[PDB]
Amino acid sequence: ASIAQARKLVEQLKMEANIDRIKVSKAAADLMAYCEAHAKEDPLLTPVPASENPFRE
Amino acid sequence: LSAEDKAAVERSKMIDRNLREDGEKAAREVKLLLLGAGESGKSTIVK
Amino acid sequence: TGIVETHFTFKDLHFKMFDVGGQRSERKKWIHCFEGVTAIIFCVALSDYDNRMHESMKLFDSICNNKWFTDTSIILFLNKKDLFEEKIKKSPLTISNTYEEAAAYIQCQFEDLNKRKDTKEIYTHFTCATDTKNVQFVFDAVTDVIIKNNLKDCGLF
Amino acid sequence: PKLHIILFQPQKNVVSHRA
Amino acid sequence: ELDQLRQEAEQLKNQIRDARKACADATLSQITNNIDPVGRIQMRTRRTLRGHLAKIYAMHWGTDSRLLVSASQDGKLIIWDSYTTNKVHAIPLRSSWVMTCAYAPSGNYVACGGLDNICSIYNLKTREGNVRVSRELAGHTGYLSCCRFLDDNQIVTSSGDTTCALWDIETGQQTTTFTGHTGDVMSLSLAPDTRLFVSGACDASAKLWDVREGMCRQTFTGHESDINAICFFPNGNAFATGSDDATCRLFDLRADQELMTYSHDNIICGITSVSFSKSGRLLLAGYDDFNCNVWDALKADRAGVLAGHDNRVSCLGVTDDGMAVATGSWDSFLKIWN
Repeated sequence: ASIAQARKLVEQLKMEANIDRIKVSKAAADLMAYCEAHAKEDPLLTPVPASENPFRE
Repeated sequence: LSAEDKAAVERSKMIDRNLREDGEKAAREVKLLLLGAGESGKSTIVK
Repeated sequence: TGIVETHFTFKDLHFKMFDVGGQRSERKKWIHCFEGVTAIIFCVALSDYDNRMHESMKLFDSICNNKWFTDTSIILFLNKKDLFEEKIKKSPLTISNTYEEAAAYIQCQFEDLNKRKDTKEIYTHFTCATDTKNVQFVFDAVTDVIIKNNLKDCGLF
Repeated sequence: PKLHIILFQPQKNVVSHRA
Repeated sequence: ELDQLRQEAEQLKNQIRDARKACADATLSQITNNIDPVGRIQMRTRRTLRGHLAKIYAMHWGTDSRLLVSASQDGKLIIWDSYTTNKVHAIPLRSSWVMTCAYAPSGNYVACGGLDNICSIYNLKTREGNVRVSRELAGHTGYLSCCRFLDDNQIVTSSGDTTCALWDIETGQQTTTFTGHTGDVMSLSLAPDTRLFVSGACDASAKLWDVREGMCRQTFTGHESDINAICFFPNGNAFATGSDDATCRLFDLRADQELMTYSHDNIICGITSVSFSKSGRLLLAGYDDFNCNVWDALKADRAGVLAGHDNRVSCLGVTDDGMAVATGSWDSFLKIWN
C-alpha cells in the first residue's frame, strides 16, 4: 500500500529529471516574434472594415 | 428574406412557444434538497 | 452512482426530492448549483449521541453560514428518538435526566446556531419510525415558506 | 388604527404572516 | 525505512528545483521592453440572446464560427445561429444538472455532462427528424467537470475524482486512464496537434499528458490556491491558468518555468474562464464580479475592460477565425462582442 505508492512516486519523479531543456530567453524571444509575425490576421486588435464584418447589422 | 428565412422564423417561433410552456409548467415544482450525516436514518426518512 | 431524485405529489402539489449525500467529492466546488432550492431538509441521529453529535453539529453549523444559503429555510428532522428514550438511562444526556429535558437541550443547542434569525427560520420536528403526519408537516412548512418569500419580494414584508 | 399603533403603542409594532 | 524513500524524493525534488533555477536566463519583463503596445481597446456589444431561463454553465463555438451550443440548469440544450438570432435545435435532457458542453468538430454530435456522473452523446442529423440519444458512458466515481472531442469516435473526460479518461464511443468501455492527481480535476484543454492535452486540478498543479503512452510528462507549481480553467496558446508551446488567487499565469514547455503573472490590487475575485485569441496578443479572463478583462500578453499593464453583464461570468469562448468573443453569464443571456 504505502510502499507501493511511494515506489510509484519515486519512479515518476526519477523519470521527470531526464528531460532536455533549452534557454528561457530563447523562448521569450520566440513568443515576442510569433505575435509580431502574425498580427495581420487578428480582427480584435484593430477594427475591421464594415463591409467585411458579419456582425454589421 | 425568401422562403428559407420565413421557414426558419416559423420554426423558431414554435420552439420558443414550446420552451415558454415547459418553463411555466416547471416553475411550479417545489424542490427540496436533502442533507445530513451518514447512518442518520436518511433512508427511513426518504421511505 | 451520482445524484438520486424522487417524485411525489401531495395535495395537488409537486415535490422534487434531491438526494445528494452519495457524491463523495468536494462539497464546496459544486454546492452553489442548488441556490434557490425552496427548503433544506436536515436529519440528525439522536441514538448516535455517544462524539458523533459534535460532528453532526459542526456539519449543521457549516450549512447555516454558507453564503449561498443566506435566505434559505431549514427543515430539521430529529430521528432515532425511540431508542434515545431508553439510551438516556444507560448513557445520560450529559455525555435533570429525563426525556423532555434532553430533547429541549438538544433542540436549543442546535437552534441557537443561526445568526441571521430574521432572514431565515428553522422548522423543527421529532420523527419516529412509523408516522403518517410527516408529509403534512412538510406541506405546512413549505406553504409558509412560499408565502413569506412572495411577501418579501413585493416589499410588503 | 395604524396611526394609533405607530404613535401610542410602539411596543406592539410587529408583523407576522402565520397568524 | 519509508523515511529513506521520503528523503530520496525530497532530494530529487531539490535537484529539479536547482535545475529549474539554473535554466533561467532573463525575464520577459526585461526582454519585452521598448516595444510597440497594442493600445487602449474599446469594444461594444453586438448581439443578445434571450432563450434560456436559468443559469448557464458552459458554451462552445462551432467549427464554422456561426453555430453555438449552450447548456443551462434546465433540461434544454439550445443550438443558436449567431448571425441571425434563430433557434436551430432544442434538446430535452434526462437530468437538469449540467456542468459541461462540447461541440463535435465535424458538427454531427454534441456532448453533455454534469452531477449525474454519466456522459450523454447526442446525434443531430437523423432521418426521423428528432434528436435521438446516441450513447451513454458510465464509470466515473465523481462528477464530470469538462469534456472535449477528438474525432467522431473518441472523447476525453475530466472527472470529480482524481482521474481523467479516454472513451471509445462505439464500445462504451474505456480505453486508457490517466491517474496522477490528488484532488478534483476541474478543467482540460486539447492541443491543436491532439498529441497532448493539459489538465488542471485543485491541488495547485497542472499536468502534461501524452495520449498514447498514457503517462505524465511535467508538473508545474506556483499557484497558492485551486485553479479553475486552462487553455492552450495557439503556437502549442504554452498555456494559461486561472485560479482563486485572482492571478493568471502563462507557462512554457521547453523552459519548464513560469514566465509572467497578471495581477493588480483592484481585482480580488477569482477567475472562472480563460481563453486566448488568434495571434496570441490578447488574453480574455472572466472574473466573478460581473466583468471581463483583456490582458496585454507581453506587458504588465492592463488593456481595456469589458463590463456589461449583471452577474458572475460563467464561460467565454473565442471563435476559430477570430471574429468575435462569446460570453455567457449566470443571467440567462449570452452576449457576442466584436
